[PDB]
Amino acid sequence: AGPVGYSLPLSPTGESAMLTPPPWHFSGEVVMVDYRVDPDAARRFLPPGLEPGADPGAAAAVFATWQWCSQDGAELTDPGRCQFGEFLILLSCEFEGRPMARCPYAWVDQAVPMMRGWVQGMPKQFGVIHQSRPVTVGKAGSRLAPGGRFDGALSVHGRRVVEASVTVDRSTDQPPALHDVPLAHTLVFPEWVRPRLVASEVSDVEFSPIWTGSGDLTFFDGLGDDFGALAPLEVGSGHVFSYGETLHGGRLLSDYS
Amino acid sequence: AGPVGYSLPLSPTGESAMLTPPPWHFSGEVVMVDYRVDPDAARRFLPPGLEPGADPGAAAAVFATWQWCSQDGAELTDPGRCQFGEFLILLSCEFEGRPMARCPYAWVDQAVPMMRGWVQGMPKQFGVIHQSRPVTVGKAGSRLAPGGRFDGALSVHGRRVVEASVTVDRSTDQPPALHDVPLAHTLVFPEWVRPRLVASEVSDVEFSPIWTGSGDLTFFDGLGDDFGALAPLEVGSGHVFSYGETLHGGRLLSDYS
Amino acid sequence: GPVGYSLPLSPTGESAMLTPPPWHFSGEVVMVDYRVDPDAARRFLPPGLEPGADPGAAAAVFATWQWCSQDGAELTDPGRCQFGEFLILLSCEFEGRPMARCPYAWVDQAVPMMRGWVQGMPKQFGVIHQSRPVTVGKAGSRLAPGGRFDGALSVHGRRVVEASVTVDRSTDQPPALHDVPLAHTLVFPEWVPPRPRLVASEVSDVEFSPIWTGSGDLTFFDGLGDDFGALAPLEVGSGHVFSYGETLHGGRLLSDYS
Amino acid sequence: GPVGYSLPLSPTGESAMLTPPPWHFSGEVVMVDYRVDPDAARRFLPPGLEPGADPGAAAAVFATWQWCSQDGAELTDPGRCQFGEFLILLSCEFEGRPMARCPYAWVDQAVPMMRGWVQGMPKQFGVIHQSRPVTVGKAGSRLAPGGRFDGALSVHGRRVVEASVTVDRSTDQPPALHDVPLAHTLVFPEWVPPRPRLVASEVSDVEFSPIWTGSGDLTFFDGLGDDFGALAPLEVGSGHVFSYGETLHGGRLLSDYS
Repeated sequence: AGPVGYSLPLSPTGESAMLTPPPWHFSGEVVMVDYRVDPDAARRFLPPGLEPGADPGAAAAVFATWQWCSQDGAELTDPGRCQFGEFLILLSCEFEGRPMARCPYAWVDQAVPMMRGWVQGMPKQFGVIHQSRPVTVGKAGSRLAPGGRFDGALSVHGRRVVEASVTVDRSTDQPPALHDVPLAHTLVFPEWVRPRLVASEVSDVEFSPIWTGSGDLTFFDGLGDDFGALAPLEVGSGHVFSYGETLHGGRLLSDYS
Repeated sequence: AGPVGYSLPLSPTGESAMLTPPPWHFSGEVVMVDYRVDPDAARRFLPPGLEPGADPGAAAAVFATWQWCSQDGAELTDPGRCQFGEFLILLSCEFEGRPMARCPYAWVDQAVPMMRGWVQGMPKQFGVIHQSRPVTVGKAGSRLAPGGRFDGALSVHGRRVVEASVTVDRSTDQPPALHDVPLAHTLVFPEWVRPRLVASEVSDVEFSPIWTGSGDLTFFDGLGDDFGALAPLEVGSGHVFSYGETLHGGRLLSDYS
Repeated sequence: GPVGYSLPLSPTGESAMLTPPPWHFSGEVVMVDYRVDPDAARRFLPPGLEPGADPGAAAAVFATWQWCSQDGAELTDPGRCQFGEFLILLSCEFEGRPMARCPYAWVDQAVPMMRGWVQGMPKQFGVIHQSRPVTVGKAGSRLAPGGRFDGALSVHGRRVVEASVTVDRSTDQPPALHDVPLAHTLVFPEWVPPRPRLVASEVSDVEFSPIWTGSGDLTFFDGLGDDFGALAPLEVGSGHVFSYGETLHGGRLLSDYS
Repeated sequence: GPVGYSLPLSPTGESAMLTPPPWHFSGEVVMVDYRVDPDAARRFLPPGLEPGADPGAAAAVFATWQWCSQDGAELTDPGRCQFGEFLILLSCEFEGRPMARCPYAWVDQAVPMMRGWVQGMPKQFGVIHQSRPVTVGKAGSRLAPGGRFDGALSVHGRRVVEASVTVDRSTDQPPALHDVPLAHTLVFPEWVPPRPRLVASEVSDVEFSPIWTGSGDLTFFDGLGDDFGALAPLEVGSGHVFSYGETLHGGRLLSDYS
């Protein structure tokens, strides 16, 4: 009885909900830089149940642009509804001996993806996110080929947060490690009037060939010392590739009870 | 142990959270139109526990622009962080004989207010929201005085949803009824791996003198038949005024258990 | 005194909003050919521009671009070098030679908008969305038979145009209206109390990818006035999805009406 | 052929992005007076514009505006008639008479931006935020002693200027640089292979509210180049918060350098 829906707003038929129930399909383009983080700083961002990664200092800065849709594909016919840009930080960790990634910070530039992020425990905030695109004709850009350069930038509240650059020098069939492991999130929502460690369950994960080369990464101040603690000590390889996956729901790792 | 925060993202000191804990202060400018809704349609948007209003057909369309801050006032020094625009629909209802308002739909144009809305059970989505401002010098606008006209508009996904207009003809000290009663929301968040009816508890509610006159309201298609069921049968008086309140937290009306 | 290719002037010239040409462009296009009322089209042609050998041929063109100056500097800041665009093209001729007239265009960045007016190209501001091909996963279409691509323009929070293309084959035949000179009217409003010039944009190094062609669909909406509405499609033809590059060098005078 | 006050031309003239003047403006201003290096300021003055009786006087000006044409039509669509602005003013004189030079301005809507260039006003695009007075509740400042008001400009996702004013009294003395003619350089880039004109914006019905004045604070950031940076404050003076109206009619020629 009364109005219903997968999410707010509730409505008599359920059609009004901002979010659709999973599964959701994603197809995107990524510009990523591997980097070295202070392992002791990283540890502070891992909740109970998540241990330091096998390489505790391994981190990544990830820019992506996405199209997404529900099972029926309906969103694809309206490009404004199905596209968004994203930046995230990944930290290496483990759950019961199994490699995973912790995402301590993420930004996107559309509201549906942001809220859907919180549904999963992924800590998405809003930002302005730009990313180079490969070209195949003309001179105004870079090709996916040796010598090709690609850049990403994130600003929040009108100031810069991260800039990244990659100049690729070869193609491989080796997915970057932090982009090829489960993400372990903390599901929690502010009390108005019981956090859980969850993994996002995915299927049909697909990578294009990976273009790899030099990486560059600059973090800026503004977001606070907690975020700055994760700035790079050293910057590693950059990677440019296409990525797809289907996201089904959450798997409980720990109730803490 | 591990990272903490009022909300995501969690961080070692808690400083990174997107949201600050309540209370939050609001100061805004409102352009509102009273209207008559199909009472039977309205009833479908009321969850168990909420009965039809004493005047079941009374509704309102409300445009507002706001500044807000936490108790320490910190957000006020960065206008980009403390301002947002909003449009909402209000329906008249009652909880145990006491008049309240149900907000079945709301839109805002900033991410913090949107998420904070879901914390309260208020069904905020994202939109583009415009609203006339009174002027006191020159000719390019209307004064808060007899004959003054004020307009509001909401577009979502690049198409119009609502347009409203008010031409004021007198000032009163009578707050519009639907803007002077508690809001009863449904607190619910999508399951990833138990709705509650709550009232938002407010204090220090303050209205300027109310400028009242003719109202006009146009709803457009696009958002679905559920939303369209709430379009006006007849349009009543418009009101232009300033409003302040302090929002403290939620009060449980019903657990349904 | 201060100098610059454009405003703002500054002591070294570095502050100018616009850089001098040439400028390079690399874009992704979703285009639909259509039939326009020939009488309506004629009314948008200024003196010197005559009706096309096919007076009713028109096109609706969505594109996303990267651009840069000769030194390539803008490319390192994606926010500075990218923009989206929608434009209408009408078939015409000047002194016996086929050209295209752009009576309306919209973009979503200020530099391209002003640079348009420098050329006589009538760019206004809008919100412009366009599907992108995907190569992995399920959330999109491949550039392959059956792939669908959509475009939308809204202005002042209202729909103006929606277009869609479902491609069915690849060709090496660039769409006619996208492979002729554009003839613009270079004119600026008089601020201190005329003198329009008909000018063509001079381009080099024009390049097309293979052209994916199929069915086209186009819908115009009301709101922008009866003048724009007069160019609404009577019938909709083929759609095309392709990549495009050119270098834009400056203008050449077609007529100054002297 | 098609006509219009500005592009796009159309059969009836209705499609033009800009309407002819006069245009009315009603705005809310947060302004900070400051001291600029006089040598730096001189380098931004074109021929005919000479240093101010006080060469070092400058101002940083945040404003939010509504505007409309003579018929008032734009007022009914708030999205069409509103914009935000930040500008720098420098003190100067022309033929012995005090004026202001605006070497840099930013706005957040396309119509005002293009209309600026029509006048020779060097408007670019930016993100501009400004505090608003409140009259109820606790989330803001009143226009009263102790009230604080802030402004910020970011361009390409980087800070450019932050300003703040804490007012302590009301006066009937309009800020000097906001109460003189603006002398602009009307010039457009040559597209077909000069001829700048020094022009003043002709205004009438200038009106100020009472002026709330107090302490001023101003911070410039790097990023826009050494040319803009040269106008950074050496010292910051008084701040002012007030409402402003004017009607802008057209341009008058100061010099065409012939």
